[PDB]
Amino acid sequence: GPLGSDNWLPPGWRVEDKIRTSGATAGSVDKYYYEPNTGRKFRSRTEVLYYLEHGTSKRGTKKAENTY
Repeated sequence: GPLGSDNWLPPGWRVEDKIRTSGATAGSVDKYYYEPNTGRKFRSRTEVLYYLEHGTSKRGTKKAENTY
């Protein structure tokens, strides 16, 4: 039966299996989440949860001006 890892992700959300690209500690497995709504993808559920919470990426800046 299904693992239930994406038991939270709806039909709209898609999950893809991706094996670790590392080598020293590689050998694991990490699934990704793709959102057809905006075509956004996530590597970990935590990232998806954060996006869903804000209801959008809302990516901005918070670094100092760093200008003379």
